Amino acid sequence: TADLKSLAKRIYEAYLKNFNMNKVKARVILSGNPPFVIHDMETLCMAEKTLVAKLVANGIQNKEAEVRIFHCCQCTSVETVTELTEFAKAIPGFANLDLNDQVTLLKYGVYEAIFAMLSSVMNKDGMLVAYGNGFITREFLKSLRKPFCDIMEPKFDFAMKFNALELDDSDISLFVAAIICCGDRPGLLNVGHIEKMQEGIVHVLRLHLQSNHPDDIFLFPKLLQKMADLRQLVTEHAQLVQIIKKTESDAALHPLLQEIYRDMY
Amino acid sequence: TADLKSLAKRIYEAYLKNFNMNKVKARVILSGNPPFVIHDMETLCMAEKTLVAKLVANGIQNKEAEVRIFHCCQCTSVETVTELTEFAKAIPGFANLDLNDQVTLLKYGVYEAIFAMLSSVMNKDGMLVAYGNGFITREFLKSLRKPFCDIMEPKFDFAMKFNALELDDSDISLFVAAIICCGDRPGLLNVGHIEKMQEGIVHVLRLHLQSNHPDDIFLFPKLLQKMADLRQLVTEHAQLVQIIKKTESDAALHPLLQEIYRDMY
Ligand SMILES: CC[C@@H](Cc1ccc(OC)c(C(=O)NCc2ccc(Oc3ccc(F)cc3)c(F)c2)c1)C(=O)O
Ligand SMILES: CC[C@@H](Cc1ccc(OC)c(C(=O)NCc2ccc(Oc3ccc(F)cc3)c(F)c2)c1)C(=O)O
Repeated sequence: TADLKSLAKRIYEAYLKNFNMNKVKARVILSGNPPFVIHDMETLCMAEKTLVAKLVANGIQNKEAEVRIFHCCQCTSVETVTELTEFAKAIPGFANLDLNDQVTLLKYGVYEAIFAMLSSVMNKDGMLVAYGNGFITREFLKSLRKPFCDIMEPKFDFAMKFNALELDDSDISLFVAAIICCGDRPGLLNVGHIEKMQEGIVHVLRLHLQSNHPDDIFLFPKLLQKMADLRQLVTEHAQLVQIIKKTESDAALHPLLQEIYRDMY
Repeated sequence: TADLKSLAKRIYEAYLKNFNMNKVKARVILSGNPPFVIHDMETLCMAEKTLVAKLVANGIQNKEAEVRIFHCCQCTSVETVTELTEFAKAIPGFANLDLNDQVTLLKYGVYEAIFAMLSSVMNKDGMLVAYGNGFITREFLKSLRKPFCDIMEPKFDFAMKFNALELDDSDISLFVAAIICCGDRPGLLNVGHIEKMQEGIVHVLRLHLQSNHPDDIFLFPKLLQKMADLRQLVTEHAQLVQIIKKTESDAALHPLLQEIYRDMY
């Protein structure tokens, strides 16, 4: 249908406009300001001086390397939450929802969306960082002392299977919209209206996948399962973040992320 | 032993990573995107339009319902063969085997592994389908016209007895590894090395069952018998598939499955 084809394009266009990184751009960079490779402590410190020089300009008062990385990961998340919040406006009916419901949907959806979209900048060897200007290796992230190493690898595990689906940005934009419009989030005021909004996006996603991936007759239920997988990934992530908060006094939580996690799971 | 305890954990972790469905996840779903129930032709057609819409988008050129189900079963098998192939890498010595021997082990092992793992998504009333998003009833599958109904019920019969053993994913991962590392498959090049690889996994499986199931002193020989039962189940399955291929011109065999069955039994 023309209105459904146009809805899929409106959401794709809103995705290309609001996210600084997309999968086409990421794949160009990942093929080879070429990305500076962070693969050990020496190169982490070099990258810091060029790409986040403010963070390491304190001398002996700088934080432990694992804590600096954790801070930079949170800063990345904060930026993606801002992009996700503006993206959400192109989802039909989202801006027509109660202001409090918009908050609840974004609260439970953003980290599912973050980990889905992280896959676009990940390969089996590492991931893009710092607006495409660095590449940090998966082995280096695994090498961080506990518990900071444990933040990283489950996200690569998710991403490698997600990337094997060979989605493109036109698919992922609709998937991220579908994540944001979940009617079963806790605390929603107008569940009925959200379910109808969800049904419309999921309807467009199913038709789009049929059209864009005729080779994979199971792709739509595969992506439904990935949404469930992402919910569990986020629950587990929040638990690990809580461990870091209680046992690592130097790893301050950004206040915006603090409020996202507050009363989440 | 720490190296044997770690081997059992390495195989369990490889199982949790490589299979989209596991028994914990399946049991959560089976307790009640909740699964759409396929219990008759009306609901089969509804599920098709939502979960495999490409297959029924041909109008009067669609296949008979039994043939569409057969195709969707083959597609499920093809996906599980892919997961099984990547799982096999965590079995110690498997990646060190001759490339041709890896092929032979997977050739004779995958359907034994498929039917063992199908049990995790089966109960006495039906089974999960389509990445956890559908539940098709055992009575509906029995209702299919011959010979397609005869594909289904022997697998439920096997599964109900297998499930009564109350294995968990830590057991099943080792059992599936033991299935893949059978040294008596036809055509093997380095039988001696495979037998030693088998002995190591079977050794770990025996110790694991002692530790995880202290209430069942016969559990290890019970599972040895289930491996033999699965071999016979596969021989019988291949015979029925051959009948369908010869007598049902609309039931095309997927080429990957065609090669698995080629010169099997
Ligand atoms: C705190 C956890 C998050 C969720 C989370 C979980 C996993 C992740 O990746 C697997 C990521 C993430 O953003 N990875 C990209 C990234 C990696 C390292 C970085 O560190 C540097 C440091 C110096 C440099 F010069 C360049 C990069 C960085 F800045 C971004 C985020 C949250 O709870 O919000
Ligand atoms: C061809 C035989 C196989 C071996 C075999 C034998 C027995 C089985 O189950 C007892 C299964 C199997 O996979 N059962 C799950 C399943 C069931 C129905 C499905 O049909 C639909 C249709 C429409 C839907 F919307 C959802 C599901 C489906 F997709 C998957 C497989 C092969 O020789 O490879």
